[PDB]
Amino acid sequence: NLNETGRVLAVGDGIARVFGLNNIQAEELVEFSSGVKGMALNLEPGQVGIVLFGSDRLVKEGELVKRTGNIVDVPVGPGLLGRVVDALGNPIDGKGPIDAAGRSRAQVKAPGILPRRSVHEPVQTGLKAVDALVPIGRGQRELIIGDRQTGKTAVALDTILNQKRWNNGSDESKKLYCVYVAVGQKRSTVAQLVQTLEQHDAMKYSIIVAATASEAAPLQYLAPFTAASIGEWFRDNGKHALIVYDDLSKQAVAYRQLSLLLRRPPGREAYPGDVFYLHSRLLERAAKLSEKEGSGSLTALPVIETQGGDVSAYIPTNVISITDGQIFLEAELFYKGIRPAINVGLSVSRVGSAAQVKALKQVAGSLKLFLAQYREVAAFAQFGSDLDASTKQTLVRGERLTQLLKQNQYSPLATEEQVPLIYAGVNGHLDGIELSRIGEFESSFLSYLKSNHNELLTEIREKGELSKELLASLKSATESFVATF
Amino acid sequence: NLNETGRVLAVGDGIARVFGLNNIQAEELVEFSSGVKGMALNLEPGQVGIVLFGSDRLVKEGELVKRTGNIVDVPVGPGLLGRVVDALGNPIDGKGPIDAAGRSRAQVKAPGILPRRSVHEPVQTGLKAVDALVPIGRGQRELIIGDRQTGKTAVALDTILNQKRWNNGSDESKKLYCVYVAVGQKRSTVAQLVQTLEQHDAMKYSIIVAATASEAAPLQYLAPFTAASIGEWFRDNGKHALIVYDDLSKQAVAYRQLSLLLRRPPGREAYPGDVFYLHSRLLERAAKLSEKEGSGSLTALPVIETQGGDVSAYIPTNVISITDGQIFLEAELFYKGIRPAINVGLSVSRVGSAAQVKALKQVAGSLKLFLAQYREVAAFAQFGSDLDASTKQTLVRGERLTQLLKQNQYSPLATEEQVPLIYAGVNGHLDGIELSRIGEFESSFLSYLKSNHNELLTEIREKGELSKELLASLKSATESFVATF
Amino acid sequence: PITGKVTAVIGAIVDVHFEQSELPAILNALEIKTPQGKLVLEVAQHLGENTVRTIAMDGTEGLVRGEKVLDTGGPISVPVGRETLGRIINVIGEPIDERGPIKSKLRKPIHADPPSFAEQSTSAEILETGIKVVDLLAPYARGGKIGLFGGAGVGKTVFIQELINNIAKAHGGFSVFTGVGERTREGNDLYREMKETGVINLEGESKVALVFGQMNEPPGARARVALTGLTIAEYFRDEEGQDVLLFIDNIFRFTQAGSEVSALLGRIPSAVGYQPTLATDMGLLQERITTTKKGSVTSVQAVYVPADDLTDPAPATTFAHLDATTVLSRGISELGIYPAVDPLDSKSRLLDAAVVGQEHYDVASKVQETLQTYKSLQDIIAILGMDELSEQDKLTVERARKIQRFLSQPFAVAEVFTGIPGKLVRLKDTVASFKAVLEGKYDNIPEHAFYMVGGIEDVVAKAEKLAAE
Ligand SMILES: CCC[C@H](O)[C@@H](C)C(=O)NC/C=C\C[C@@H](C)[C@@H](O)[C@H](C)[C@@H]1C/C=C\C[C@H](C)[C@H](O)Cc2cc(OC)cc(O)c2C(=O)O1
Ligand SMILES: CCC[C@H](O)[C@@H](C)C(=O)NC/C=C\C[C@@H](C)[C@@H](O)[C@H](C)[C@@H]1C/C=C\C[C@H](C)[C@H](O)Cc2cc(OC)cc(O)c2C(=O)O1
Ligand SMILES: Nc1ncnc2c1ncn2[C@@H]1O[C@H](COP(=O)(O)OP(=O)(O)OP(=O)(O)O)[C@@H](O)[C@H]1O
Ligand SMILES: Nc1ncnc2c1ncn2[C@@H]1O[C@H](COP(=O)(O)OP(=O)(O)OP(=O)(O)O)[C@@H](O)[C@H]1O
Ligand SMILES: Nc1ncnc2c1ncn2[C@@H]1O[C@H](COP(=O)(O)OP(=O)(O)OP(=O)(O)O)[C@@H](O)[C@H]1O
Ligand SMILES: [Mg+2]
Ligand SMILES: [Mg+2]
Ligand SMILES: [Mg+2]
Repeated sequence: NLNETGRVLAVGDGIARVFGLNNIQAEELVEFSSGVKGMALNLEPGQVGIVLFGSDRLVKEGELVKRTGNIVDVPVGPGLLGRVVDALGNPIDGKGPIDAAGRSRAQVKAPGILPRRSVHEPVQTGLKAVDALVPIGRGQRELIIGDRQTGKTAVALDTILNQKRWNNGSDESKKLYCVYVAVGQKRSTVAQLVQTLEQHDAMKYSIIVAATASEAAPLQYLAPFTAASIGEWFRDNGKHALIVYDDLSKQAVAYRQLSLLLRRPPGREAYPGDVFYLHSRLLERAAKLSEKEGSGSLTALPVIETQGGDVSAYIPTNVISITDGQIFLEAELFYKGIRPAINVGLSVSRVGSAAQVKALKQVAGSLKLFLAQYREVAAFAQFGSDLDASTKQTLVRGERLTQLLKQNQYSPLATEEQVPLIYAGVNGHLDGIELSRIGEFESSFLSYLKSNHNELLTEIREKGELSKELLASLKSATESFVATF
Repeated sequence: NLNETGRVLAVGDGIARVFGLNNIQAEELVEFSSGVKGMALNLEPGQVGIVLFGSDRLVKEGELVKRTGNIVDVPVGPGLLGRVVDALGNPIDGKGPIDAAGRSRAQVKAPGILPRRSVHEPVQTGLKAVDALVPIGRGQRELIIGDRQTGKTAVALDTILNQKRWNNGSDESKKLYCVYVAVGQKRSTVAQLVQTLEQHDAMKYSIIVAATASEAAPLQYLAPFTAASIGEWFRDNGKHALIVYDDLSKQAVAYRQLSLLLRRPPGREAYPGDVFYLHSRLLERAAKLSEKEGSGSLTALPVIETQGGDVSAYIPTNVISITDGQIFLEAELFYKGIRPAINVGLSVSRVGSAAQVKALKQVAGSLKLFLAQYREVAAFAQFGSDLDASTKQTLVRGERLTQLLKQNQYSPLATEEQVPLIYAGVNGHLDGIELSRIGEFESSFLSYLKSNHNELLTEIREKGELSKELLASLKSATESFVATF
Repeated sequence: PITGKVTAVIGAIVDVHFEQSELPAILNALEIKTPQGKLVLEVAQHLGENTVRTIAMDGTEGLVRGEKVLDTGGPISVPVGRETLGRIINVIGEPIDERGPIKSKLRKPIHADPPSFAEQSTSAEILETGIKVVDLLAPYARGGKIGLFGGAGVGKTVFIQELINNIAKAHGGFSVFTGVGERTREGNDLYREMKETGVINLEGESKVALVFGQMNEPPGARARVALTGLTIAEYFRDEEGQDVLLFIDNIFRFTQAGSEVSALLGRIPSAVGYQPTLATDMGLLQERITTTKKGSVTSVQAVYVPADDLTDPAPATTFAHLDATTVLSRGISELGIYPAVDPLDSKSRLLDAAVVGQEHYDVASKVQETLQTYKSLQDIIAILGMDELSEQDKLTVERARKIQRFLSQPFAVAEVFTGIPGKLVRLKDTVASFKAVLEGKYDNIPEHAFYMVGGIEDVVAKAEKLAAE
């Protein structure tokens, strides 16, 4: 029965040619007698072309191959929470087998124009710079882009760690479940990230999908799609998920390799011509659904490595043309010790301003533009020219605000704690505080507010909004503290 | 009988396809019925691909091909001394047949890690700048690298000419037989070089291998390997040989031609990826053997042309990464009339410092570092006003030494003659001499020193080293001459 | 035994027809018997028609179609453990010293999967090198990966030999040196230096195992030899439980050899003619080098950079894998600043105030900002000279020149080229010296006193010598 089985004619470079499998579907999964799995990419009049997820070395000419009947798919459901999986959803944490709500195809078509909704509710990162200047909403696709070691993963991980505030509550409309995808990362790096998420108890609501550089290029190509299908299970049920792809550029490299092994000619920068379609059909799967579709959401945070900060390069500009905005992380700011080093000029959220917390919008106001103006002024003032009138004043406040935006890793702030900080900074109360003490100001002021004005912080938290009386009370608290500080 | 003979199927781009030759060895040599020869490069179940050592015009489809029965090999032995041969070792001087001790494969593996020894005895070039600043040991590989017309061949030819002061003696361990390989040079240039050697009587101990600009690229590629096999007979029989590869850039160009006509994928600068393997498997064959292996040695001097002086180009950086140092000849110096134009900063001998003549090591001292410092001091001091005494003495001493290192073509000095000159320059006794009279000093001082103090020169030659008494008497001789001069 | 006839021969590539139901698996080793010794072929592909395609670990000259190949039944397998110490091994595990068989109890396949997800471990121990520019600006991690990047001749082998002298006999466990596609002369000189220093004793215990496949070797051997060295290092890490330091002289030669065989295989090339699978090839090699819970493995890897082009796919692929990278620049070496380390392009994971301490992080950051300011000025300075600068710029540039000149250091292995004897400078002494320089405390000292000296006390001594002269 060569309808349901076939024989390997040839195999090498992780590609095998199979005779038979006459009934096989395109993109079906096959299993080899040696036990490796492979995906049927090419159906041809006398042969099938299978790409191998495991190593070829076990496969031999004349191996029996059998077809699963399933398009390449992965287990999905809540039973993956707290698990580390390979690109095919096999557990690699060494715990027991996974329990799944079902299986979902890796390649599924994104929800169209009708089922989607505008982005209107926040992904609270707890990063002062993100939540104030480039707010992200649930269902947004905000790119994270920058050079290596500029803090991209730290931004994503602090975002995941913040969700511990809500994921312990009952209100599953607020709970945000997280997926993280390692593509081409060292096993060392992803194991250390798992150990960090374990330290912060974040694993109990997180899922990690890992295709490390040891893994075959088909696995590194596939891993983002199956991670997206896992996040989509939450979206489609009506829950909210966040998905981080800690390098799409490494997926694009793996897909370039796979395309060359398929003998497909390269295009621009030697990437295959459909390297855009690879990322776009991935990222279009992040969406906010309408109430008829159950209100669920999937939020994406793709990561891109720039070379020398060159955002004009082909893959950076491709992903920028998909991602509803970007957070740009600047090496000059990072190595100057301004961490998280978010460049306030080049970072913009195209849709999350509708989803920003209202109290934080009220207190932040023009701050996003003001910091860019400050950065231009500082770039001229470093020439040592005369700084008279507003130039002096804008240099003072812009320095203190910049000193107010830097933040310690793995210490995301509650929004009720960002609101008084951004209020005190924007209204210039920090103009009297010397620049070395601004971190002390944050630590003691939140200690004062949390000790003496907890009523204000609870009302800010529960309402998400300032009344004129609540804003006046926050003014009196800030003025009193700065008077004492 | 298709076992030992075959039929040409196709002919083009220097490649003939042959049916039969079932028993042919890979890289065996074949003879076509027209009497042209070819190497069998690749073997296939149906056919053999053969690289013609000649014009495609000499081979036609349907012609008979015969095995020669042996891998591409060259005659070797002392009977080649005084002869000019093609890349296959056929005589082209027309002086008659070659006399050979045997035949040796063109491709043969370089001696391994254990049969080698460190280089510990000099190749005395008789060039003041080389013997003083960048000494070459027997068994070294020293790259000569230059722009066009900068003196590369003159440096190698003067090295070859200097040997006749030992190659006419009885002491077979001091003799150094020479091999010179002309690759892509004009036949007229080679014939004039042979005339130059023969009128200086340097031919009686020299062998010249020629694959000139018209000769097919497979012959130009092969010619360095067969010249290496000729030098290896001396290396392996306990004699010393020097091999000059008078352009390895032209061998690389011939190998690029051959590889691209084979439809090999082009790499950087369209050279094939294994162009490094082409040069390294060549230059690894120059070695100094241990006393168990008979102490013999083969020294190599490859030669390279850098377009626009770019030492960062692909082939230059490849050969720099293979050889044990380089002599860099600067076009600016050569056109300023500083000849042989050795740049003292960019040239370095990475292993031959242990092989320098100890008397030269004693009298040169830090001379290389001093001349490198002098060049950078003179660079600013060309415009810099108000030079200090330190910079003034640096300029005086460096101009004296620069004039002292100039040397006329075909005029290599003995080390007994180099030592007094370098002593006089380094100790600053020239500082009072007028900058134009230094050439007058050089010839007149040696003439005095030969006539009056011959004992010192003979003692330097016989011992190779200066005792404190010989330094004192050479100081007396120098100071009395400068007192007269 | 499974035997097959040679049917095609193309450089290093040999096709073998096995004429029977069972073929050798991929990565199996096959043997041909040869007028001298044997040729080893490693299987790379199944072509169909019972024909496998294989890569040759030695020269294929003299092979005949129809010549007989025999499957050994497993991959290339190399001797492992303490019996490999003090001895020199080729890519196929044979001794290439004269000292007879290696006679180890175990032999282990050179192809293996990396450590599992549960076996990973990671350190933040700084490895003190004694090299000022490294110890200050890119401190190496013990148990981490270090790469040295440079074009031809810029100093990376001298750097590796200085590291071997300073670290390797201070390190408590074993060492492994793999030479991939570098000079056979450099290997013989290393073997002699190891015997003279005593890291090898031919009549005693030895701390280092040597694996060589030099630039005279075919591309198959230069490709696989790194896996033999790594398999020995992995055996010491896992089976002995030892802390290993693995040196790999010129890992680029492994990658380039992968391109050469790939060109004969007939794959469509990536980038400037490199193989596809360049990234996964590097991942499979480079992931095995990790430290694990069983034992630490430090490794120092030199990386040649063709035409000095750091954009070349092989350097750019390697940069992703390394915990510390040292970039050696031809321009810096031409200024005579040895060891030629670019202070700004060299970076480390361990340059973190939580790891180096806040004082060291501050000194390194102020040095980096000073040198980056100087680099920003250097073209204005080139056109107009230093006189157009501001007084703040003139001071910053003078101090940047002093600092970069002070990052030079005489290595003990290279005193033949410098005359000055070698110096080791302690990490604490380095940080105190550069902080005192940043304070401007020595702005009156001439730049020459900073050049090529072993710390600030030597700067003061040299400045005194210059002022007396
Ligand atoms: C990864 C690469 C990214 C890529 O390089 C980039 C082009 C991209 O892709 N996206 C950025 C998209 C939106 C951000 C802008 C809307 C805006 O938020 C910022 C602050 C800009 C910053 C520019 C100058 C500051 C100056 C003081 C200005 O004059 C400030 C300013 C004042 C003003 O008056 C009310 C109105 C303005 O729009 C601006 C202004 O544009 O500033
Ligand atoms: C075609 C490729 C070129 C390639 O770019 C180059 C790197 C290469 O391939 N080979 C040259 C490698 C080593 C040779 C050196 C040991 C040494 O001979 C020379 C003169 C260097 C020249 C540099 C600056 C001069 C300056 C006065 C310095 O300050 C002089 C100096 C002083 C000193 O004090 C003891 C120590 C030193 O090492 C130096 C020094 O480096 O000078
Ligand atoms: N806010 C911060 N404060 C202090 N250190 C930080 C901060 N953000 C990041 N870092 C540190 O910066 C270094 C690099 O940042 P991170 O770990 O996020 O890597 P990355 O930018 O994702 O880089 P890569 O390309 O290597 O994955 C790490 O040491 C991280 O600890
Ligand atoms: N020491 C010297 N003194 C005077 N003239 C010299 C000296 N060395 C070389 N020349 C002359 O300079 C020119 C260089 O000739 P040479 O054969 O050395 O060239 P080359 O550098 O090998 O270049 P090419 O092969 O491209 O012609 C010739 O005119 C030679 O006569
Ligand atoms: N720290 C140093 N001190 C003194 N001289 C040095 C130093 N580093 C390099 N050099 C000099 O520069 C050259 C370095 O040669 P080396 O073999 O170390 O280079 P490499 O980068 O390994 O080159 P290759 O590509 O040929 O393998 C030699 O001339 C050596 O004298
Ligand atoms: Mg990261
Ligand atoms: Mg010439
Ligand atoms: Mg080297």
